Amino acid sequence: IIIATKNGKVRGMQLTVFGGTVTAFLGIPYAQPPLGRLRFKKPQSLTKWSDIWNATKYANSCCQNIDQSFPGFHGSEMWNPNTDLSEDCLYLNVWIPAPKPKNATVLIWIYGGGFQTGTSSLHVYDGKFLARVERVIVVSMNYRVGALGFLALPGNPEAPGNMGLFDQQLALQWVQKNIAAFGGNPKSVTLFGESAGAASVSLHLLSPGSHSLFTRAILQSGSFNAPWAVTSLYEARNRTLNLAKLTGCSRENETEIIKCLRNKDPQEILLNEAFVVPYGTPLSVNFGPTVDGDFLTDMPDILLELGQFKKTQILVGVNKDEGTAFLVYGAPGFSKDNNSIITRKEFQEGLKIFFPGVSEFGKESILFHYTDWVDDQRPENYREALGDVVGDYNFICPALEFTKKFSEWGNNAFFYYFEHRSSKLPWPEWMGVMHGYEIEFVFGLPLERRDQYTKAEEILSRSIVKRWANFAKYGNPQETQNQSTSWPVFKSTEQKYLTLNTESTRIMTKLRAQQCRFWTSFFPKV
Ligand SMILES: *[C@@H]1O[C@H](CO[C@@H]2O[C@@H](C)[C@@H](O)[C@@H](O)[C@@H]2O)[C@@H](O[C@@H]2O[C@H](CO)[C@@H](O)[C@H](O)[C@H]2NC(C)=O)[C@H](O)[C@H]1NC(C)=O
Ligand SMILES: *[C@@H]1O[C@H](CO[C@@H]2O[C@@H](C)[C@@H](O)[C@@H](O)[C@@H]2O)[C@@H](O)[C@H](O)[C@H]1NC(C)=O
Ligand SMILES: *[C@@H]1O[C@H](CO[C@@H]2O[C@@H](C)[C@@H](O)[C@@H](O)[C@@H]2O)[C@@H](O)[C@H](O)[C@H]1NC(C)=O
Ligand SMILES: *[C@@H]1O[C@H](CO[C@@H]2O[C@@H](C)[C@@H](O)[C@@H](O)[C@@H]2O)[C@@H](O)[C@H](O)[C@H]1NC(C)=O
Ligand SMILES: CN(CCC1CCCCCC1)Cc1c[nH]c2c(O)cccc12
Ligand SMILES: *[C@@H]1O[C@H](CO)[C@@H](O)[C@H](O)[C@H]1NC(C)=O
Ligand SMILES: *[C@@H]1O[C@H](CO)[C@@H](O)[C@H](O)[C@H]1NC(C)=O
Ligand SMILES: [Cl-]
Ligand SMILES: [Cl-]
Ligand SMILES: [Cl-]
Ligand SMILES: [Cl-]
Ligand SMILES: [Cl-]
Ligand SMILES: [Cl-]
Ligand SMILES: [Cl-]
Ligand code: NA
Repeated sequence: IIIATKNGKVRGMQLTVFGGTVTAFLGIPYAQPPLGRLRFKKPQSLTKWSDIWNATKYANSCCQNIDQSFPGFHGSEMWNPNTDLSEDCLYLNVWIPAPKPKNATVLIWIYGGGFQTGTSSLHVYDGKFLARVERVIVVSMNYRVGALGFLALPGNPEAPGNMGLFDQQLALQWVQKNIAAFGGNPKSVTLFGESAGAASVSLHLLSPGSHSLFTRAILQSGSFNAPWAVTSLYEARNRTLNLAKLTGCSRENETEIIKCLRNKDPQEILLNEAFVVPYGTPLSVNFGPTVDGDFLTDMPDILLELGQFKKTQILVGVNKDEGTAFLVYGAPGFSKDNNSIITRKEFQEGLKIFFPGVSEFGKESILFHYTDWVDDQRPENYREALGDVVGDYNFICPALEFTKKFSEWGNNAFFYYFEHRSSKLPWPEWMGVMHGYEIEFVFGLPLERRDQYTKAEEILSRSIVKRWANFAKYGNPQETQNQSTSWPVFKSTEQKYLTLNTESTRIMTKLRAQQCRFWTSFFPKV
């Protein structure tokens, strides 16, 4: 029940899972609380304690603005924090199998939320099923988000940027120093995340200071090269200065600005965070990762292209309808409560919402490539095209480009295309296989037979859980016992990928080849 860590004893709690037991340690602190003069700084290491820390409930989530677009609707509120918001939020969770393992592989989850939101205590990130079913140890941490985690005066140590990434890193360090006392193997750690968590995982592959802190990596619906994932140093500075203007903290001495922002209440910072972008999008990342010369020594496109990353195996994938969720957060004619048949004019309006800084020719070129169809009279033509535009540009084509570039340096990569819509999905049918709704299958919630998932969904989750655990333990995401389809390595020539669904997994080639030729070759020129 009690485990001695290098900073003090911690007490866990026993959970009953599927007729067995998991030991959960919820809310272990891993840094000094970043309060007062510590706000906006890199996380500081933690002073030893003498008593028994009680890790028996999720800790505070980090300060963040909540989605209030659909009050009372589980489809959006299931992503909102479920613990008190607080700056005192640098805590992590550990699920270990019972009986205690001897040298268990470790899975470390990094949640998404656009680097502005998210928390490890969400129900769909409960690691007790993975620890129980596959006997891995599951670790998850809270890391600072928004301005509090990513405000950047690049080069200034009072606000250097990338603080939430350093929070994540300090938790990986905690696993290296402490997980053996929990029965874990520090030499067998796989990071996984979804995104912004996936984008975070891909940047740990790029950061030399994280290379010794993990073994393998899983990227669900995200990578750093996605257009929403990294802020240029230019916007980063202009966004810091805008927040100072909005808070009345405009000073000349850039350090006096940060001091002024340290005496503001978190709410004042949070409510001003929204309007710092001039023209935002539903996918806007207001304060995100930047090139800081510390965590990220150069522009990450350059690092990827020139092979400057940890050589290891990766598992990468995307969902069939990544873009649809975002259409009801601003695109005209769209609504979760009707079938969202939009016209050509509404589609053109929609592009202006998702490509605010792009020229007319750039938007016309998107329209040209996505509006040549079979039957012109199909009324959902424009509705589906906009979803595909948003999904291809923001998720599928960057993930494929990341995987191609990464595998070109000799490493084994595995790519999946998730295409099962959960039977319990509270969002409407036109949105299909949405962004975020593979997570519950990865974490094995449909293994709980009391949860109104179908039988085929329990099977699919069981297969996915085994593949993910085999990738983490062995670098190879196979399900070897129940004669599953073999998952081939993704090569830059053949570009084979595996489809995940309840009616036969299939090997396919060259996902969205024609669309991604537009987004990766043409569109960055505009
Ligand atoms: C789908 O609904 C949208 C959103 O309208 C709101 O939600 C509905 C469920 C209903 O309660 C409406 O009364 C609400 O206003 C509709 O979008 C509106 O469309 C009209 C006419 O096209 C336009 O004047 C409004 O500005 C739109 N409002 C928006 C975009 O917020 C849309 O027409 C509906 N689609 C279908 C096929 O019925
Ligand atoms: C830390 O926890 C100690 C143990 O309390 C336990 O809690 C209940 C729910 C049962 O599980 C039972 O085993 C114990 O009573 C406390 O005695 C101690 O006060 C706690 N310390 C702090 C600071 O909360
Ligand atoms: C625990 O296991 C260690 C070896 O781990 C294995 O090798 C590394 C390189 C990874 O590929 C990982 O996935 C493997 O599981 C041993 O060196 C170590 O001595 C073991 N310690 C104990 C206490 O059993
Ligand atoms: C594999 O399947 C188990 C039950 O299926 C039965 O056993 C397999 C070996 C086949 O013979 C099949 O025809 C049988 O119906 C599940 O209990 C188990 O969880 C499955 N494992 C995975 C990893 O999916
Ligand atoms: C980015 N959206 C995420 C919501 C969905 C929920 C279900 C699918 C899976 C998770 C993502 C919300 C949002 C944050 N900021 C916004 C902004 O500025 C304008 C408009 C919208 C937003
Ligand atoms: C940030 O950029 C916008 C857009 O050009 C500009 O209007 C604004 O002045 C900039 N912020 C500052 C503090 O200059
Ligand atoms: C601003 O920061 C501190 C003030 O406490 C000090 O280094 C100095 O007065 C200022 N530095 C510059 C470069 O203006
Ligand atoms: Cl201060
Ligand atoms: Cl909950
Ligand atoms: Cl089994
Ligand atoms: Cl498809
Ligand atoms: Cl299956
Ligand atoms: Cl082919
Ligand atoms: Cl395709
Ligand atoms: Na397709």
